[PDB]
Parts: sequence; C-alpha cells; structure tokens
Amino acid sequence: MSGPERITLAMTGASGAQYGLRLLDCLVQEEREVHFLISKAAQLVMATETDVALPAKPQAMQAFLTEYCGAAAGQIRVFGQNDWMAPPASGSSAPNAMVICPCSTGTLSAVATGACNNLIERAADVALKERRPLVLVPREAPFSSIHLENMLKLSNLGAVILPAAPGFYHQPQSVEDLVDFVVARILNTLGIPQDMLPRWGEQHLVS
Amino acid sequence: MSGPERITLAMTGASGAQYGLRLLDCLVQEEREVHFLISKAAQLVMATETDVALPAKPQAMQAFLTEYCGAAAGQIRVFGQNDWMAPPASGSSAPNAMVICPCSTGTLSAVATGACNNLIERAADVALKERRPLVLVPREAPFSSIHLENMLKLSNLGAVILPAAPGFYHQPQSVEDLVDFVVARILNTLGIPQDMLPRWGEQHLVS
Amino acid sequence: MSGPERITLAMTGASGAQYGLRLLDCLVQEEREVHFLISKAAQLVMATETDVALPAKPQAMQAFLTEYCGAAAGQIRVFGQNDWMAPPASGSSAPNAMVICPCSTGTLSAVATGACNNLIERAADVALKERRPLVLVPREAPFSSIHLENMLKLSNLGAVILPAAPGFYHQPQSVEDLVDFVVARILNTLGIPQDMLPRWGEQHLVS
Amino acid sequence: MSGPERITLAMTGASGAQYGLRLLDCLVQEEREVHFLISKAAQLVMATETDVALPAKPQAMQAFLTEYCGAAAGQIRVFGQNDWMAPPASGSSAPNAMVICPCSTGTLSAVATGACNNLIERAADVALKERRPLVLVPREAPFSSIHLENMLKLSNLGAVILPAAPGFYHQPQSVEDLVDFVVARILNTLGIPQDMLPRWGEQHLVS
Amino acid sequence: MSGPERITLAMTGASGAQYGLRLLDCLVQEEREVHFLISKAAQLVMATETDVALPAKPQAMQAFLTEYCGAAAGQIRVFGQNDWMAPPASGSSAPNAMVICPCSTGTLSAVATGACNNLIERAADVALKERRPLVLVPREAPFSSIHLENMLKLSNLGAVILPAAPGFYHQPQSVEDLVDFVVARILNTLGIPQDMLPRWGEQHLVS
Amino acid sequence: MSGPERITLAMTGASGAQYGLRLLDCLVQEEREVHFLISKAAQLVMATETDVALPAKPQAMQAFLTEYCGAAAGQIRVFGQNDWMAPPASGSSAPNAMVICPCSTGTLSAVATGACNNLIERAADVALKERRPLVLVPREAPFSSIHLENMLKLSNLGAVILPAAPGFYHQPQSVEDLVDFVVARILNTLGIPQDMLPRWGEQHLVS
Amino acid sequence: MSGPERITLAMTGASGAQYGLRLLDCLVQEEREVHFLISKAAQLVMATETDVALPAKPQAMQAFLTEYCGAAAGQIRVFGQNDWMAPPASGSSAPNAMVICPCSTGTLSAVATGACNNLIERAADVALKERRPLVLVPREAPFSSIHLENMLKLSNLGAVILPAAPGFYHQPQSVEDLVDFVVARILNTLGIPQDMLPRWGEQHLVS
Amino acid sequence: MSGPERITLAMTGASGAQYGLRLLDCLVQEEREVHFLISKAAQLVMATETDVALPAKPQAMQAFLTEYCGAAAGQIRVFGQNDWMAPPASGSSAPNAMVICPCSTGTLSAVATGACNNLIERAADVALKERRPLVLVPREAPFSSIHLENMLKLSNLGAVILPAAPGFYHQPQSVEDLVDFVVARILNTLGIPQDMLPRWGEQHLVS
Ligand SMILES: Cc1cc2c3c(c1C)C(C)(C)CC=[N+]3c1c([nH]c(=O)[nH]c1=O)N2C[C@H](O)[C@H](O)[C@H](O)COP(=O)(O)O
Ligand SMILES: Cc1cc2c3c(c1C)C(C)(C)CC=[N+]3c1c([nH]c(=O)[nH]c1=O)N2C[C@H](O)[C@H](O)[C@H](O)COP(=O)(O)O
Ligand SMILES: Cc1cc2c3c(c1C)C(C)(C)CC=[N+]3c1c([nH]c(=O)[nH]c1=O)N2C[C@H](O)[C@H](O)[C@H](O)COP(=O)(O)O
Ligand SMILES: Cc1cc2c3c(c1C)C(C)(C)CC=[N+]3c1c([nH]c(=O)[nH]c1=O)N2C[C@H](O)[C@H](O)[C@H](O)COP(=O)(O)O
Ligand SMILES: Cc1cc2c3c(c1C)C(C)(C)CC=[N+]3c1c([nH]c(=O)[nH]c1=O)N2C[C@H](O)[C@H](O)[C@H](O)COP(=O)(O)O
Ligand SMILES: Cc1cc2c3c(c1C)C(C)(C)CC=[N+]3c1c([nH]c(=O)[nH]c1=O)N2C[C@H](O)[C@H](O)[C@H](O)COP(=O)(O)O
Ligand SMILES: Cc1cc2c3c(c1C)C(C)(C)CC=[N+]3c1c([nH]c(=O)[nH]c1=O)N2C[C@H](O)[C@H](O)[C@H](O)COP(=O)(O)O
Ligand SMILES: Cc1cc2c3c(c1C)C(C)(C)CC=[N+]3c1c([nH]c(=O)[nH]c1=O)N2C[C@H](O)[C@H](O)[C@H](O)COP(=O)(O)O
Repeated sequence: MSGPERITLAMTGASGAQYGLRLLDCLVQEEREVHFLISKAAQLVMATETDVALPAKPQAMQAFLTEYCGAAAGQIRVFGQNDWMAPPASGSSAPNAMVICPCSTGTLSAVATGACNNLIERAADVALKERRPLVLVPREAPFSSIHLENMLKLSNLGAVILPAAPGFYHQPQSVEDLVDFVVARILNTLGIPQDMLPRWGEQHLVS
Repeated sequence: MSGPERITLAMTGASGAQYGLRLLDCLVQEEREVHFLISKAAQLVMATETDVALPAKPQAMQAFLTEYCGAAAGQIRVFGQNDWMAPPASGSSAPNAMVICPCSTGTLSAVATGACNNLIERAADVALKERRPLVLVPREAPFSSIHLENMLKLSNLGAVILPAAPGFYHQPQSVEDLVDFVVARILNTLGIPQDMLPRWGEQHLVS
Repeated sequence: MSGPERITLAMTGASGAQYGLRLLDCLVQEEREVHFLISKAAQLVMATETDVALPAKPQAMQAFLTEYCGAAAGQIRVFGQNDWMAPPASGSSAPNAMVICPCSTGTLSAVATGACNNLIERAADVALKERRPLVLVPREAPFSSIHLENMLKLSNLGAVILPAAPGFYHQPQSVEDLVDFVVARILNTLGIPQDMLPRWGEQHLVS
Repeated sequence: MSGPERITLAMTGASGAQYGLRLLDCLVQEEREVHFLISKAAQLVMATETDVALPAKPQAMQAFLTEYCGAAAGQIRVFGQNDWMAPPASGSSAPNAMVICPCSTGTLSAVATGACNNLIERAADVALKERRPLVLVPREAPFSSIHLENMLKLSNLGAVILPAAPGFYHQPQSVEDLVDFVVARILNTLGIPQDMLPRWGEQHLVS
Repeated sequence: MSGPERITLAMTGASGAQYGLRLLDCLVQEEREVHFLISKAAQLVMATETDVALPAKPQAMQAFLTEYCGAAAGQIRVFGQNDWMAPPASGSSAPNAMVICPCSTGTLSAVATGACNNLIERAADVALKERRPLVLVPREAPFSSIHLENMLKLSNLGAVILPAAPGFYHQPQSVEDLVDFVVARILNTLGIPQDMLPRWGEQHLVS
Repeated sequence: MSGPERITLAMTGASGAQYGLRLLDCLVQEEREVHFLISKAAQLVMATETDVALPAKPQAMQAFLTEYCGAAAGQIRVFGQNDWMAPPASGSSAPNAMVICPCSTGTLSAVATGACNNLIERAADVALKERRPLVLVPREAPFSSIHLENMLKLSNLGAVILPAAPGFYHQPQSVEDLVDFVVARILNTLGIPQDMLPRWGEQHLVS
Repeated sequence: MSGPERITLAMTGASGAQYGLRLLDCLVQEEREVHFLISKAAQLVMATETDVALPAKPQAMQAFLTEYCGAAAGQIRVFGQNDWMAPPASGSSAPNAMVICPCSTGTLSAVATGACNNLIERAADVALKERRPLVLVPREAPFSSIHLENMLKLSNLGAVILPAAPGFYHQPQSVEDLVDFVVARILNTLGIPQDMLPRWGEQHLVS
Repeated sequence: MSGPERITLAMTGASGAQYGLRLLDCLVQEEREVHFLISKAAQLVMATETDVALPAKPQAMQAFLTEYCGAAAGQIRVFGQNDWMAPPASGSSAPNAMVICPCSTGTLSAVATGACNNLIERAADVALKERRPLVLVPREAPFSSIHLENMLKLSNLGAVILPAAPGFYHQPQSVEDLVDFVVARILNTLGIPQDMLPRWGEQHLVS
C-alpha cells in the first residue's frame, strides 16, 4: 500500500464541509484508518451547508460516519476536543498523516503560533514536531497578510498549504466534480491512490 | 455610481477562465468601461476549459467580447501584450482599478518582483506605484512558499490577494454558482454592486 | 528499484553541456524514464562546447537522443519550451524528480522568484509546490550575492543546490572523470545507483 | 527492516553519557551498523558520571564497546576525531542517519555555523548537505538565546532537535526508565523499532 | 533573605507534575509566599502521572497543598483560571517572580504571542511588562521550530527558558534526584537557597 | 560590599595586556575573589608587550600573580584552558561576574556563536545562560562588520561591550592614566568602587 | 602620490581632540589639502582636554591651524556648520576622502540615519552617495546596541569604523605614542604614507 | 604592474590541491610575492590527491616550493598555523590580497563568523577589517544552506566567492585545462595578467 496507513482528519470551521466528508469517504474506500476530529464551529458549518445530520457526541458520530462511508468496524475513530488520551495528542503515538480540511483561518493561526487550545491544534503541533505529514486546506477569500504570514511560516517548515481552489481543466459538470478535484489533490499529496483526477500529460510523448 | 468607472481586467494562464469571463460580463452589466488584456497562455486555457472561441487578434477579440457580453460601443477596449500606447502602460493614464483573474503563479511572481515583461505585468506595476486598486485572483494548489512569499509581499503593499476559493454557504447548485461566489467577492472588493451573494446576517438583529 | 522511476532533466544555458548529456546517458542505463527539456541558450551552448549535433525540433531531438543513449522506445520524452500539455507543467502529473543540469543563473533566479516564463521554469515551480525532488546544478564563477541569495532561498525550501564543482580525490585522469564525479553526485542525491564514485571509507573499520 | 541500516552515533561533552550508551545498545540489538564517534570532553563526562571504563584509543574502544553491547564482528566501527578517511567525513559515503547524543552546546554551535573542527562536526555538516537524517540531543539548562538560535536554525533546515527532557507519563520507577524514554524517542525519530515506550492511545477507539 | 518573597507558581499541561510539586515544597520550606495557579490540563496530568489526589476547587486545593507541604496559614494562595481579582492579573500588584513549571508548548505559545486566555497567561504577560522574573520550564521532545521560535523570542526579552533536562553529574540514584536537579536550577535562577545541587568546583583552587 | 564577590577574569589574545593586569590588581585591592583564565595567545601578547614574566603552568601562575598583586591566600584562583572541573565551566557554580579583558575578535566570535572551544568560551556561554554579568573588552581597529555583528548580538542579549577606547577628559599624563580610565569603566560597570575616574559633574548644581 | 589629494576632516564632540589635531598635522606634512570642519561640541571638547586655544570664527581658525601645522597658503580650508557653499555639501564637488575624528555617537547616528542637520552630517551623506571614502573614529565606552547598530549599518555600506582603540604592541612610552597609533591606522586606511607604525612582520621570512 | 604586489595564498582542506599549486606557480611567474599558508587538513589532501611530497615544517616547505615553482630568493614566504609574528596576522602589515584556494566549508564558516582559530582564519579577518581583497574558492557539493548563508554574508561584505566550477567553453582537453580555467578566473579577479583564458568576444565588433 502506498501512502500512510492512518490519517488524522480534522474538520474546522471554514466553509467547505463537503470537501472533508468526501475525503473521509475516499480514505475509507482506500482502507485507511481515520482518526476523525471536528470542531464545534465545523459542526455548525456542516449543519448550515449540508444535509448531513451529524450527531454531537463522539460515539454516535463514530457510528453515523461508519454507516455514511461504509467503513469497517473501528476503521473510523472519533475523538472529542479535549481528549488528551487519544493518539494524536502525543508524539509517542503511532505515526499518521494529518489533514485539516477545511482549515479555518483561526486554526491556521493556532498551528502557526503553536497555540494548542484543543486536540486538533495539539495534533498539528505534534505532527510538526515529529516531522509527520501535515496538510492544511484553507477556504477563505481574500487572504489577508495575517493569513499569508501564517501559511508561509508553516509551508517553510514543511506543511503543505493546499487551498480549496479547484481547477477547471477536467471538464467539471457539477459542484461534486469541483469537490473531487480538491480531494484528489489531497490524496496525491499524501501518496494515496485516486482515480478522480487523471495524470496530466501521461500519454503525451513528444512536442 | 459606487466603485470605479474603469477596470483593467487581465486574464493570465491559470485554470479558471470561467471566472474572468463571468467578471467581464458582470462589469459590462454594471456599465463600466473595461480595458481587457489576455496572455497567450490564458488564450490556451480558455480553449482547453471552455467552449468560448475567442479570436486571437485584438480587434476581432474586441468585437467578439462586445457581442458575448452585450456591451456598448467601445465599452470594452482590448490591448495586445506589447501595446505600450495603451492607458495601462503609464501612470499618467486615467485612474482605473485592476483585476488579474485568473492570476497565474508566474504573473504573481512578476508583479511581486516588478518584472514588467508585458503589458499585464507593467499595468500591475503602474497600479502599485500610483496606489490604484489591484486585485489578484490566483488559482493554484498547493501554494508553495514561493507563491506565498510573493502574495504576502503584495498584500503588505495593499494589493488584495483573493484566491479562487469559493464558499458553499449559499447553497450552490451548479459550477456556475461557485463561479459567481468568487466573482461576487471581486465586485465587493472593488465596491461594485452585485446581487449574486447576499449580505451575511443583514437581517439578524440580535442574539 | 531505488530512486525515482521518472526524472525531468532540464538543460539550460550555463557551460557544462557534458554534464547533462552524461547524466541523460546514465539515467537511460538505469532504465529510467526521462522527460527531457532544453532551452534555446542551452542548445547554443551544446553547439559551442561539444560535437553533439542536436536537432532543433522536439521529435527529431527525441530520435537523436534515443540513438545517442541507446534508449528504449519512448524511454526519453522531449517537450518544447511552451508545451503546457506536457506532464511537467502540472502538479496533477505523475511524480518525478527534477534535475536542472546545467542550471544557468537566469534559471536559478526564475525558480527562486517563481517566474514560470517557460516549461522548465514552470516544471520547477511544480516540483516545489508538490514537494517533489528538485536538484539544481549551477556552473558559474564567481557567484555573486544575487546568485547566492537565490540558492539559499531554494535550499532552505528543500531544493538541492549541487554546483558543478568536481572533486579530485578519485584520481581523475581525464575531463570525463571530472564530469563523472558531478554526475555521480547527482545520482547519489536522487538515490539512483552508480558505480563511477566509490563509497568513501566503506572498507575502513577503525582508527 | 524499517529505519536506517547505518547510524553515525556521536557522543559529545554534555551530561548524559547514559543516553548515548543506552542508544548504542539498542541500535546493536536492532542489528544496525554503528559508526561511533566520541569527543575528548565526552570521554571525561563518561568517566565522571558512569562506571564505564572506556579505553582511549579507537581500536581498544571498538573492542570494549563490542563486548559491552554484545555486538557482532565489525558491527560497531570507531573513528577518531581527525580521521578524515572515515565514511562520515564525505558525502560520497554510503548513507547513514546521524545522532549526536548527548550534544554539547559547543557542538550545537559548530553544526549551526558550519565549523567542521573535527570529524563529528564535519559528519554533521555532511548530513545536512546530503539531506540525511540528523538528530541532536542537547542537555543543558537554562537554554540561552545563543543556544536557541542555533537550535532554531538547524530545525528550520530539517534537523531534529530532541532535548534530553524525559516524560513521566509511563510510570517511571528508576533513572533507567527516564533514560529509556529519551532513547525511545530517538529511535521513533529514526523509524527504528522499540518497545520501551508504548504507542499513546493505540487502544483508545472513541470519546 | 535572598531572592523573591513571593513566587507565582503556575503548573500547565506538560508531563512533569513532579517538578512543580517539588518546587512548591521547596519554596514553602524557604518560607516564601506562593501564588499557585494550575490549568485544567495540568490537573489531568497530575492525576495521570502521580498519586497526588488534588481537589478541583481552589479553596480545597489550598487546604490540600497547605497540608501536603507543611505550609503556614495563607502561605499558599490558590487562584482559579479566570480570577481577575487575584494579584497576578495586574501589574499594580506587589512584585513577585513567576515560574511556569511544567510549561506546556501551548502556554509557551500564549506567553510568546501575548494571548492572555486565562490567569496564567495574563500573569506571564504582566511579568514581562513589569520586567519581573519569568522562568518557563518546558518538557517536550522533539522541540519543533514553532517551539524554538517562541522560546527564542521570550529569551531575548529576558525570560529564562529552563527545560526539564536534568543533569547526571551528581550521581543520581533515583527519579527524585533527577527531579531535584531541575528544581535546584530553578531556585538558583530565582536566587533562592538550595542544598540539593552543590556549587560546581567550589573547592577547586587551581589547575 | 557593592558589586560582585567573585569575578572571572579572562585574558585573550588582543593587544592590551596592561588593561587586564591593572584590572586584576584593582580587583585584588577591593578584596574580591578572582578566577583567572588566560589563553595561549594572551600569554604571547603579555610576553610581547609587557615585562611581566608570567609562568606557563597554572599553579606557578597563581603564585606569581598572588605576589604581583599582593593578594591573599587563594584570593586568585587560576584555571587552565580545559579544566572542566573549574567553577566557570558550569552554571551550577556560585555566581560570579565575568570580564574578558582584552577580548580578541576570535573570542568575541566564539561567545556570539556559542562555540565553547575552551574554558574561557564555555565560561562566557554559562554567564549568558545564567544571566550573570558579562563584560567584553575588545581592542581592535578597524572593527569589521563581522566584529560589529557579533558585538551587537551580544549587546542585545545584555552583555556589555566595552571597547578599550580611553577618554582624555581627565588630563591623562601617562600611558598608565589611559589604562586606568578603561579599568575604571569596567569597575563602574561591575558596580565595584574605584577612585581613578571622578564622577562627572558631581559638584555641578545648576546651569 | 598614494592616497587622496584632499581629505575632509571633521571633528565632533567625542573625547579625543588630540587624535584629530595629530591627524590634521600629519595630513599637512604629507602635502594634502584639508577641508576642516568642527562642531560646537568639539570646540568645547578641545577647550576642556587640550591647551589649544582655537579661535571660534572660520577665518581666524584657518589662520591658527595654518600656523599650528606649518601648512601652506590655503592648504587648510575651514568651513562653518551651515556653509552650504562649501565643496563637501555637494556631490558635484571634487572627490575627497572624509574622516570624522573623533566621531561622537550623535554624529554616528546622524550619518547612519541620513539626518544631514549640519555640514558635517551632509558631507558624510555625500561621501556615501558618491562612494567616496568615509572613515569614522568613535570614542565611547561602553558601546550600546544603538551605537553598534549604527556602526554595523555603515560598515556594511563600506564606511570604515575605526574606534580610538590604540594597540600596545609598539612599546608605547607616552600618551602621544598611543595617539599616533590610531592616527597611523587612519592614514593606512586612507592609503597615505606614515612612519609612526611599522609594517608588522615585514622582515619575518619564514616559521 | 597591474594587480597586487603581494598575495597571501592559503590552502585549506577541501579537494582541489591542484588549483592552489597551479595558482602559486602562476603568481610566481608573474613576479609576485606570496605569503603561503597551509592547514594540516590541506597537507593531507595534497598527499591523498597529488604526487607532490610537501615537507611538513615551514622552512623545508619554503625551500621545496621555491624549487617547485622556480621562484626567486624569498619570493615565497611560508608561515605556520600559529605564527602571530607573520604579516597576515595584523592589519598593520603591508597590504596584500588574500586568496583561500581551496577553501574548506570549515574555513568558510570561520571567516563568516570571525572565529580566528589559526593564522589563515585571522588573516582573512584582517583582510575584511582592512578592506583588502579576499577571494574564497570553495569546492563542495552539494552546498547546504549553512554553506550558502556563510558565502552570502561574505559576498555581501565584498569578499569574492569563486567556486571551483570550471567552464568548458575553451575546448578543454585535460584535467589541467579545467584547473587552469579556475586559476585564470582567480587571477582576473585579482587583476593579475593571465593568458590561459582568452577575453570573451574581444574580436566580435557587431551583431
Ligand atoms: C460557523 C461559521 C464560521 C465561519 C464560517 C461560516 C460559519 C457557518 C460560514 C460557512 C457561514 C461562512 C464562512 N465561514 C468561514 C470561517 N472561517 C474561515 O476561515 N473560513 C470560512 O469559510 N468561519 C469562522 C470560523 O468558524 C471561526 O473563526 C471559528 O472560531 C473557527 O474555529 P475552529 O478553527 O475551532 O473551527
Ligand atoms: C496553458 C496552461 C498553463 C497552466 C495551466 C493550464 C494550462 C492549459 C491548465 C489549465 C491545463 C492547468 C493549470 N494551469 C495553471 C497554470 N498556472 C497557474 O498558476 N495555475 C493554473 O491553474 N499554468 C501555467 C501558466 O500558464 C504558466 O506558468 C505561464 O508561463 C503563465 O504565463 P502568463 O502569466 O503570461 O499567462
Ligand atoms: C549561450 C551562452 C550563454 C551563457 C554562457 C555561454 C553561452 C554559449 C558560455 C558557455 C559561452 C559561457 C558561459 N555561459 C554561462 C551562462 N550562464 C550561466 O549561468 N553560466 C554559464 O556558464 N550563459 C548565459 C545564459 O545562457 C543566459 O543568461 C540565458 O538568458 C540563460 O537562459 P536559459 O536559463 O533559458 O537557458
Ligand atoms: C567535561 C565536562 C564538560 C561539560 C559538562 C560536564 C563535564 C564533565 C559536566 C557533566 C560536569 C557538567 C555539564 N557539562 C555540560 C557541558 N556542555 C553542555 O552543553 N552541557 C553539559 O551538560 N560541558 C561543556 C562541554 O564539554 C564543552 O563546552 C566542550 O568544549 C564541548 O566539547 P565537545 O562538543 O567537542 O564535546
Ligand atoms: C493532558 C495531557 C496533555 C499533554 C500531555 C499529557 C497529558 C496527560 C501527557 C502527560 C500524557 C503526555 C505529555 N503531554 C504534554 C503536553 N504538552 C506539552 O507541551 N508537553 C507534554 O509533555 N500535553 C498537551 C497540553 O496539555 C495541551 O496542548 C493543553 O492544551 C495545554 O493546555 P495548558 O497550557 O492550559 O495546560
Ligand atoms: C599573539 C598575537 C595575536 C593578536 C595580536 C597580537 C599578538 C601578539 C599583537 C599584540 C602583536 C597585535 C594585535 N593582536 C590582536 C589580536 N586579536 C585581536 O582581536 N586584537 C589584537 O589587538 N591577535 C590575534 C588573536 O590572538 C587571535 O586571532 C587568536 O587566535 C586569539 O585567540 P584567543 O581568543 O584564544 O586568545
Ligand atoms: C562637550 C562634551 C560632549 C561629550 C563629551 C565630552 C564633552 C566635553 C567629554 C570630553 C567631557 C566627555 C566625553 N564626551 C563624549 C561625547 N560623545 C561621545 O560620543 N563620546 C565622548 O567621548 N560627548 C557628547 C556629544 O558632544 C554630544 O552628544 C553632542 O550633541 C555631539 O554633537 P556633535 O556630534 O555635533 O559634535
Ligand atoms: C582531509 C580531508 C578533508 C576533507 C576532504 C578530503 C580530505 C582528504 C577529501 C579530498 C578526501 C574529500 C573532500 N574533502 C573536503 C573537505 N572539506 C570541504 O569543504 N570540501 C572537500 O572537498 N574535507 C573536510 C575538511 O578538511 C575539514 O572539515 C577540516 O576540519 C577543514 O579544516 P581546514 O579548514 O583547517 O583545512
């Protein structure tokens, strides 16, 4: 298997809940283990923008998402926002890649400054200290200089700043096809197989 | 009339030709004068991603776009890539706002370093020196640190870095509704009226 | 197989065409796929410094190099300087490592600033954004502070700055042995096997 | 086998000789090849803080450590402080990971500035230029700003700054259990198996 | 009496609760007044790593610690996390020295950025603005560049960054002797007498 | 007694041996304890510029200086350049102030970068980490930017950069009176009484 | 003739009037033309520290100094502090080297920031813009970080920061011999012959 | 005569002893005086890579090199690594240009930080403070960011960073012709005549 066995998927309070759910579903189909974290603001976004009725408490959430994705028994683990007993809270945990999708500008700030105010922020702090993959998927416009400084600092440290900025070069027909572009880019970054976005120019031999 | 009378609209070689055409059409409907500039790479993008058959030479382009948008006689001016006789090449020109949509990472670089290799890049250099509005609409993912440094430098100088990162909070039903989100944000930035994206919370009085 | 399956090999206009041709030949012998890019200035260098008569147009070049190296059918792909349909132009391409050998100071600048003026520069921009290997092989002396700043910026982002500065510690007898030192260092960087430069001290057990 | 085949283990003159000896012993048990380097000041520390009577000259040291650890024939190589014929002195050597444990503040300085005054410092300079793993294990308190600047510079370049700051969350009963915490973190960093420190939260499924 | 009359002792959520309790006990024995602050995460650490059953609410905590240490009547003051009426919340308070032991990376961040989210963070902000002693005792490994930048900024402003990195040069026999090394260094920093760690070389006259 | 009880006085290889000997003599007269360190290059300077025949080995040096200054029994301690058992090598030592007089540009460099190559450099590293007084007395001209950067870094951290730049405003009659100006400034910095340089304007009441 | 034909010699309000007068005298003996500028504070220093009774108004000063030095008719030109008609006020003047000896910390500041408050400061601003030699001779101790930053900035731009820090390695017998050391260094910097300070090691052939 | 009368030629421990010997020989043929300095590591390089049997002690070395080059009586002066009586140790020496060829990365570091650990490093420190020519000829690959930062700092101060990166544009036939390219560039930098590398384009009048 190419790519990581385990992904920590954190959803925070930016627009774009559909990207995080689609990623969750793709990861499950590629038989990966997912450690799923969601902020209170992200729960309000998912309520506002989607018709996914996600239960509030972690065990009910775990059961709902397991059904939603067709996941195996304990393939998706759900941890609450202060559960310091969860693997992402410590660098002594087994290695996983982390993706924050969508990543609010407030979460981006916390990760860039080291704030650790909750498990998502601590998980990212641990990813950086242990040199484990960290992918941030902001969805904001305009980006202010505050945002850009925080992204630059993190990029220079080896985090991947992957904005929710879909391309249009594979004839998208629906909102879902734009969602799938961004998700495909995340999986490419992680080294996980995907077949939603072809390899550019792969059959072009010369000219 | 709120907002600028004249906009220089530059399209460069990033994915997202639909955003630039939609903006062009909205500007025309708001009775603004548009000084339209398009790079060779952007012409290849518009060919690849859209079914708009845009003529190559500036007078034919001007006629095509005038028809496409329903514009008035000489409402859209089209200038080629080395036409230094055009108003955007000099700061002694009448003031206009400039938008580069989509803005390639190569154009972003040129604007951040001052390269002036063609009329688009020179136009942006002039906008910055004259303190006229400059909005850049990049479409790239991931953003590398090269990109982020260039965006930060320009943001700190007062350019608006407005990524093609649509929101999902107004129940988008189509690819067009995502395009219209980004276009609405550009027009809001410019102070030009738009009715594609409601004013958030405008009827919320308390709680 | 250790090391990458596919290498993008870009030759630009610094002295040292022999290094790029030797690398091309070694990569072919290690059964790798090569996406070969050459600038106009590099073509004038190869004419000035070598007796390799390299055809100008990409399909003739592809045939010439395939013969020169003994490569397999479509093992070497050749792309022209504005061929945006080629795999290196997009990060949605299959992953490859990129080497720019020789790397002119003008190309070094473009990569450090993000200029993207042609396919070589765009390919490097993509390597950096996707965190794929990027090795730059400058050949210049003196290095000015302009050069050194650009190299530092790129090194700090994880590019490998590998000057064409051969060592003399393996009893070189010819110009070719100096060329092979530098090529061996490139292949070591990439993780590709080579037997031109022994492993230093490999049989020294103690003292 | 996960992790590197060969480790360069350098011991320098900070308190904490026990960490370096314990690491040496763990590496040997995981059947790795160790290129062992020790400074004169580190030899005085090991004399002051431990009851290990380590011979001064490299072949006697090699024999002593081989016995101490139960190592195989030439599993541990010992090189003196100016032995430029040893593999760590050149980047043309076979790849290994390097750990400096303990790392004195003087060694940290030398690595951050590039001083190369002896084989340890040169070995680290080579690790950085070749992008091979480099882990520094300082033991100092307070850290001054001199120290912190040097650590930051090296961390930003991809070295791992791993202070000898044991945790207490696995019920340590002895000085040895604290030593083993730090050693476990080094081996985790290197990707080498260890069973001294459990994976945090590995059996926690939800809450 | 040498050293400060009053210490604000803040315990935050890093491993190493034993260091903070030992310091508390030493300060009490040196007849100092202690303003004790503890975060919720630190309370969970003390529960996880020690057999100290510390009551949750501040008056019960005050009574427990007073008994635990043998302190005098109101020698230990305990303030909750939002008690802005407490002396540490204002610079108009009587001067005290502040120690944060252990100091989580999240607390380090807050102090370096000025976040003031609770009384501990505000107390540190006040120490810095009033130029009163501030000692931070982090316990983390590896230190990432995020951490190191925050430590450097604070060190450059005159805070003392004192990692929980015990030395081994006074023949430690137990976990307690390592704890006492770090505590002795804190008291030395503060100018408070201690007899757990001898003065190095104090009887060495020459050589 | 005002000022420190114990001074570490390090002499390094810049011109100006007379300043260090004069300071040594003044410190002895003010009944302070002196921990005296001298580099090999400083010994060659004292031979070149003075008629002081200073013995090479530390106990003979100690006896010579004790006689030269009229010091009490073990008032002057002399430590050699690698004597890590001496108090200045550790921050667990009793507090003293440190003066490096004269301070070579090489010593200034080592202190600014943290090099610790000998006891003098380590002593300074310890002074900085423990926030103990550190006064550097360079004697060089011109100062290059290398020198000035190193001085600035150290000044910003709270070291006192006190060049051997005597004033002429107290009617100096001899080389000795210029030496005494600089020595008086060092003692003023340390808070040690001196009567060689009057207090400027002390009897001026008004105008 | 080696070295410049014309020197602008500015004396400002630091201690060390003797250095400026000695330099003036040496320049006159080497048949150079001197454009002499003196601040009001420097006039008060020369009154306080020397027995030179220097007239206040520029023509009387010119006559006095001409006599004092044995200069030729109009060899010394004297300009007042706001005489913008004097050659040093403009870069269109004939080239000369400039020395500010002594250079007050206030003058150093003005030159580093560009303040131009009087002819001395403007003259230095002109030297820097025209890339003409500028030598600053500060006499201050300690140097604060304010001072050091200003010196560094100017050194990095190519000014020579030459502190009044005499050496003792040519057996000085008097205050005058220390003055002559510093003056010799200034003349060496300027490329003007001097015989007060021998060429170090000039007769040493080997060892 | 164009160029300097006297060159300090320092050889340090990088590969490329042939460049330093060739330069030495060219300087001697141009009747310059050479102050030759060689490090211990450079002596081991010259033994490893060449068949030059260079005696260890400075007078024997002086005699050997004088014969090797055909130099005049005392045309080559040889100084050992701590000979502070030699002209390069002081800025009061007669002016010479300095070249460090090859320049190890350790020597580059020392020169950039001001370390002065031996006569070579001190000589370079003096060249920089006196604004005398300093040319560094590194031979390393890859260059790490440590190296590049040190080169940049020195380049910005006016040192010439001239890598041992030969060009191929004058039809080199042998290893010697590559050596001569680099040597020709050094002599061009110094302003010393050479006829090994023609003046590019000197007979091209137009096109
Ligand atoms: C609830 C809420 C918060 C939005 C938000 C919306 C809602 C419903 C939308 C969907 C209506 C409109 C867009 N929003 C954005 C957003 N932050 C951001 O970076 N990008 C967003 O696109 N925010 C703000 C963000 O949630 C906050 O600043 C939270 O404090 C983030 O906290 P978190 O990082 O712990 O999730
Ligand atoms: C033609 C071409 C160029 C793409 C491109 C594509 C094509 C068709 C797509 C649509 C197939 C895939 C995505 N592309 C992107 C892109 N540059 C960029 O910043 N973002 C893009 O989304 N580029 C590269 C960009 O066009 C170049 O680097 C040009 O040199 C930009 O030149 P310009 O700034 O003058 O327009
Ligand atoms: C054609 C040409 C260009 C040389 C050159 C030569 C020629 C024949 C030589 C071989 C005669 C002499 C040395 N050259 C160097 C060089 N640039 C550089 O960094 N190092 C070189 O060694 N250049 C300049 C370089 O080619 C330019 O600045 C181009 O604009 C680079 O464009 P490119 O990056 O797209 O290839
Ligand atoms: C010998 C000696 C040197 C100690 C030392 C001790 C001794 C016995 C102890 C064990 C008694 C007390 C603590 N020490 C520390 C230390 N340097 C440091 O960063 N942390 C330490 O914990 N040092 C100083 C350090 O050894 C020096 O500054 C050397 O010059 C380092 O040289 P090295 O990097 O080549 O080993
Ligand atoms: C509860 C909890 C939190 C640990 C923790 C542990 C637990 C039990 C351990 C003991 C099991 C494992 C190690 N931990 C560390 C830690 N933070 C840190 O900098 N170093 C630590 O050593 N953390 C995380 C830290 O508590 C958080 O990031 C909190 O948000 C800090 O909040 P605070 O600054 O207000 O106390
Ligand atoms: C021996 C020697 C070294 C001089 C020196 C002299 C001699 C006799 C003099 C007295 C003849 C001329 C002036 N010297 C100066 C000097 N370094 C410096 O910063 N300022 C000086 O004034 N140096 C160089 C300095 O000694 C070195 O660079 C040593 O490596 C410093 O080593 P140290 O810091 O361990 O003492
Ligand atoms: C008059 C006066 C001013 C001294 C001074 C003295 C006097 C007599 C002395 C001789 C008694 C004591 C030392 N002084 C120094 C000094 N400034 C300085 O950088 N170094 C000095 O050595 N100053 C201060 C300096 O003169 C001021 O700050 C002026 O504003 C400088 O103005 P200027 O640059 O235009 O000359
Ligand atoms: C002896 C030795 C040292 C090599 C070396 C070799 C040997 C024989 C070779 C020839 C086998 C392989 C390449 N080497 C290089 C090298 N340093 C460097 O910057 N570039 C080199 O090309 N080094 C390391 C360098 O010598 C050290 O780091 C010394 O401490 C430098 O000390 P120095 O600056 O005083 O000469």
